[PDB]
Amino acid sequence: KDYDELLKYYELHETIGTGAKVKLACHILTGEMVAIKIMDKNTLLPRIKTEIEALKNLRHQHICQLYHVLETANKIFMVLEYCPGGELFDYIISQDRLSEEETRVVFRQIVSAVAYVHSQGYAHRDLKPENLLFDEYHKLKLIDFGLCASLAYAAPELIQGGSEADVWSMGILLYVLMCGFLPFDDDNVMALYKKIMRGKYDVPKWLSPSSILLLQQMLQVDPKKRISMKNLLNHPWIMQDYNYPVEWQSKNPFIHLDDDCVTELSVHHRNNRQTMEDLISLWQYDHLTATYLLLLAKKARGKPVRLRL
Ligand SMILES: NCCCNC(=O)c1n[nH]c2c1CCc1n[nH]c(Nc3cccc(F)c3)c1-2
Repeated sequence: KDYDELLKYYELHETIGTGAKVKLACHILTGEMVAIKIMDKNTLLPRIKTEIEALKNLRHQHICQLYHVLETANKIFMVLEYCPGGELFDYIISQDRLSEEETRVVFRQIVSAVAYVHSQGYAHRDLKPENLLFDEYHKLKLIDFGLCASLAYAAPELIQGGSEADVWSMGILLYVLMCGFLPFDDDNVMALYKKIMRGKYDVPKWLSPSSILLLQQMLQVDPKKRISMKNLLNHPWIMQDYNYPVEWQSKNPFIHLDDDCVTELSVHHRNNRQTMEDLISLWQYDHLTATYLLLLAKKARGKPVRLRL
């Protein structure tokens, strides 16, 4: 009976992830695939409120989109953009490591998401390959804003008790993509803590001089000597082969609304377009937010803006 409300809107499928859990599901009104993050309230908690509040406020081409927050006596449900491509983590593992060229393709997407997160006044604080998914177009989507304002990924000053720390974590990520293993690792947490504080890591033979130089700028122990996010957007390495800076500004507006989506919702709601717009622009992350955003996603995927009434 904890699933009663949910089953009004979505048809559930197989659980894909466990231990929060994650279920694949279909949104009935649009027919769009989603992923539903299911969390127990008793067996847990403000970590969830943190995240939900973050995702309500963040909207971006490289952030896994929150469509819908449902809450029951026992459960909390988060209906999220469906990323069939799987984790960045598993993809590195299959390839062993990424080429510099492929690392750059991926890394630009990470910078874009993180630069935007910082622009909105947040720090992610838990950046790692497990927190990055590929959508059906092999585009990166950032997840899990629960620790936002993994020891392997933590900046020295964070460990010692905000946006500088993210730059450091992006550095570790950069290293992992190109190397296939951590720059700092150890069985023992305090030994790891010490390696991180010292800041010395193996520099593998296959890294280009330009890779090594970027790594060295991002992985500065002193946060004040560390490349800033602004300077990362147009770093020589980042610009290689692209010749334009990372486009970090969000498409996916809060203010501009899609006319076709407004129209189809208007006919469902049997109201006029101005009423429908005011209603959408409250962004309450109820079924309306879900349906609007899912109609928009239907449209981007080149499908007709159509509800199933
Ligand atoms: N720090 C640990 C993070 C916990 N993991 C997730 O929340 C999570 N893992 N995987 C997902 C999510 C939420 C959004 C999300 N959308 N699509 C997928 N996963 C997915 C994975 C494989 C096939 C597929 F169709 C979907 C997810």
